[PDB]
Amino acid sequence: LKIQVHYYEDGNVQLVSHKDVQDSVTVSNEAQTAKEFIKIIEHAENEYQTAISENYQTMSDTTFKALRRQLPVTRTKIDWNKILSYKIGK
Amino acid sequence: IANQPVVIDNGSGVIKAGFAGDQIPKYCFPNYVGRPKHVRVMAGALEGDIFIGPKAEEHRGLLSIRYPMEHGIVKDWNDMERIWQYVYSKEQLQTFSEEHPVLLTEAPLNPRKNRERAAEVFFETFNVPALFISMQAVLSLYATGRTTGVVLDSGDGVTHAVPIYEGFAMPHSIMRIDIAGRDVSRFLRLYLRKEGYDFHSSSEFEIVKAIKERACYLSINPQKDETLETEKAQYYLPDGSTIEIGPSRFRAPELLFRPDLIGEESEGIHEVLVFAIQKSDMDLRRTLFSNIVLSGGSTLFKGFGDRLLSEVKKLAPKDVKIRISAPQERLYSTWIGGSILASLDTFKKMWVSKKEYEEDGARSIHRKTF
Amino acid sequence: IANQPVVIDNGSGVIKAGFAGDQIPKYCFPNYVGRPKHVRVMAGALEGDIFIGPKAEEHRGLLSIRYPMEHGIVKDWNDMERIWQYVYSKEQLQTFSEEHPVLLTEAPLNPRKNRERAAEVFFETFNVPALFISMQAVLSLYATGRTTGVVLDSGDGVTHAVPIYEGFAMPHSIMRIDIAGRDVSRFLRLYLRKEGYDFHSSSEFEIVKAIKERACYLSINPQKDETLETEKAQYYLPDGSTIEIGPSRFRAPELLFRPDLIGEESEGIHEVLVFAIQKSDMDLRRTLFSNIVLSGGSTLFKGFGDRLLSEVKKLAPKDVKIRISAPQERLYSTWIGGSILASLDTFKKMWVSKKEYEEDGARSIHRKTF
Repeated sequence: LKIQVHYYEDGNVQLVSHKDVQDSVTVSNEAQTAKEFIKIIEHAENEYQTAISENYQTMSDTTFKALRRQLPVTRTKIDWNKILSYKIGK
Repeated sequence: IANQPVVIDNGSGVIKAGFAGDQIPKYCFPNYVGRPKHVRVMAGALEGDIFIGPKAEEHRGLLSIRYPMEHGIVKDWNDMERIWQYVYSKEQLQTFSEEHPVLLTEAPLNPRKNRERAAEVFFETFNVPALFISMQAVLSLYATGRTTGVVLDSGDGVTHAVPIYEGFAMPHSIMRIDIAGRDVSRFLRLYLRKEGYDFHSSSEFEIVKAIKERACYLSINPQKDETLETEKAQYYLPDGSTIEIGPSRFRAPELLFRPDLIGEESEGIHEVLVFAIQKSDMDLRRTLFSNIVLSGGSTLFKGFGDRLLSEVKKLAPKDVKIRISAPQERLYSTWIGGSILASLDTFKKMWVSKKEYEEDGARSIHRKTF
Repeated sequence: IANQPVVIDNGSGVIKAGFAGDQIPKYCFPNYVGRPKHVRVMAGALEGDIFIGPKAEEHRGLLSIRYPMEHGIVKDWNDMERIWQYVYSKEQLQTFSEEHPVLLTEAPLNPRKNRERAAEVFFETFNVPALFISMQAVLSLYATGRTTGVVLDSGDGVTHAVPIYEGFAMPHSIMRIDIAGRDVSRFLRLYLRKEGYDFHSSSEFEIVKAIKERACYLSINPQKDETLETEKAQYYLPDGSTIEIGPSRFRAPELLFRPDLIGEESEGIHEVLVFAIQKSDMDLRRTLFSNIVLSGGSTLFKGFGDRLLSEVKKLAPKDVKIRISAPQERLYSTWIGGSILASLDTFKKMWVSKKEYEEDGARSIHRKTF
């Protein structure tokens, strides 16, 4: 199950995705097998979109932030005057 | 002019003084100005009529004592000038203010007008070559040797928790209360009147502080101690008369944890320590819980640290390693760090020089501190 | 059962109430639950011991005020139930909950658990015939009489820029922050302690809100105001003692534009407004720039709109006609829209009936809102 989105205004952004699924189903009727596989797809593609939408809106914001934070560990904009006239260590 | 600088660690209760690079503050005395109540008829009496330090401690009964400092905020400025003049005088330091640069200390989140008026005193009345004002929590970590960690303190004026992470004192997570040793001593005095023994005079107030220092313990479970009946332990005054203290000794230091007793809806020590860690960031919380440093005189109660551990266990998230470290010299922890900060060569960059103050003014002092 | 429906416009700071098809909300009062600090000794005291609305405003000093709702998210559910019960009671509305259908409001993009628990309260504890939750931005546009345009708002809890174009509220382009009037009031309180005048009590907290409402102004150039020295204007408290406010008054509302000052990462009001316009489609951006509606109490600062216009000019693409319009009654903008929406004959179709809730549950409420 592969998604792809691409935005190219003022610079690029791409969504690239896939989900591999292995499932075991049991055949019974034509009405049942028609409505059973669809049900598997429906739940998988919703769970996929749900995760693809809901995880990324929050978890990307936090993991993209774990790489570089929006403000520092102090939550104060770094003082440049402090950086240029302070010493650390021992 | 780069002489050996003086470190005046200001405090509401006690003031510490001495030179840079020393192990201990050699000159420690209580921060008040005693003045005589009675009339002096006979000649050969105590001259001057303004008593500071050991003379005032020796002759309490004569002197209508009044503290200039309240909650880390000086009210009486003329009295603090006389104290700072006494510090530099021949009776204590035996040096001039003109030679040595000055390291000063103050509590965080104080009035900026008081910080300016402090600088005005040191630069104009005294002729200081260079001044530097600093925090108490930053110095205490310099004294221990650590960089990261929370510093809970409890002096006579202020209880404030400041979280620091790798030499970065976090300003927006500074919690603070105006409940401290003096308020506990004032609350003990009020309790002793309910017991029977009143202490109304200002010289007579220091007996209540002496009772608070010696005979006060912090019980772990307050509801269990309230249900049980106390033993009523004795204490001898400077006069000689006995005092059965009773339940006032254990309910007195409860003020710091339960500030609802005095009639002032505040957080308390244990809540301040939790709130300081919670206001700081998710990644730093577990390191801040592991490194908790204690200082000040009002952390020296019996079973204080044990109670502060139990309160953290109640409030903080479960399955986290708690560690409330405490040095041997908690009263002098802030001064030791200042003496270490003064001894380092980078201290020359941080300070406010006299020339720079004359050019700019108060704005340069506000910039250099933060 | 299609009686005249009630419009309860929720809010962290203030809660509005009244009947449909009205010009102004008759029943406005602050959203909190005051409870007595002091011990009621004397017989014939204030009865009830749970105060809401004008009684709590009259008797501030007795009561420990606490807010149930922060950032459009109720913390204490029992308090909100008591507030809603007080709204319906004889002291305010003089009606039953069973007769009238209900129009509720909430901030956009909130937790759905709170929306479910809100509906549970209206359907079960109260016996509401029909409920309907709606947006604030959608209502404010119905109050003005436009369909197209962005709605920037700033209450006590939430600030959110919702873009709408001809009755199409884009759920995706809605920007939001947890920074608003309450955080500005908390930041002003912190600055007043830096100035000198400390306010820690819960009843005393509303004096800081009153100072923020009255004595504040947003400068166009903040760097120019920082370089210059302030005049230090005065203000009289409810007691009588005067306070020189100083530079705290102008630096306090800077929090909304610069969210780094409190110590929390956010975009800011001006960024959120630009950001709500950018996330929408390319063809609709110029219409969204032309129609920018203001709302809420925290947009009422002096030179707020002028600063918003300058910030849009800095960020947005050049040679575009900017227009930040606003109604006369900015505080009651959302409620008027709800009263208009409730008076319309269409309103019967949109709502969640009590029978439909009993059959389906929360899923039907989630479907009907969007």
